[PDB]
Amino acid sequence: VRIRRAGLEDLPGVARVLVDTWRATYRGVVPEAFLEGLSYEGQAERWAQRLKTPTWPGRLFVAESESGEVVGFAAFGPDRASGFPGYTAELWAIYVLPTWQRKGLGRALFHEGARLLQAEGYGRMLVWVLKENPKGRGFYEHLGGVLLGEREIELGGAKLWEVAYGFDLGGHKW
Repeated sequence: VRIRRAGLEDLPGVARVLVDTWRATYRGVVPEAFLEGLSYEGQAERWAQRLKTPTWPGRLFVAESESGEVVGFAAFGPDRASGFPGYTAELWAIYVLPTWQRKGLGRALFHEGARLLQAEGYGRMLVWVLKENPKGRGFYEHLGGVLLGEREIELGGAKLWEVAYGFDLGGHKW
């Protein structure tokens, strides 16, 4: 496929990948009410307003099938509030459609977004992952992202623990 940045016309598609991949991944880990509480439209909105904001450093990428379907998705940007000095930007989200997993699209999406952040000259990057997600965690280790620490969060009222993986975005060659 082709990994590319995305505009507003991509959002709807990005939305389906988010919700569909969320539901198919966190079910049994995140309360069903939450997942069933996810929305295609509202989600599109979420990424909608943010795209339309000159002051927003966010960078969105999108995997595109030969058909032209948005199947992959990743968003990068300035570390929100991680709290790990040296780590300037973080990978906010990244999801590949279940039927498109184990195809490379995840590292594809990953590199593109890192290089961009690398080019824009960012120090280091970090991604917050869930622990009851040995799959995801496995991924970022295939990439080298070393462990920083954990964190208690809350989804659908559930208390989940996240874990961060740091990536030298500087001199490192991506």
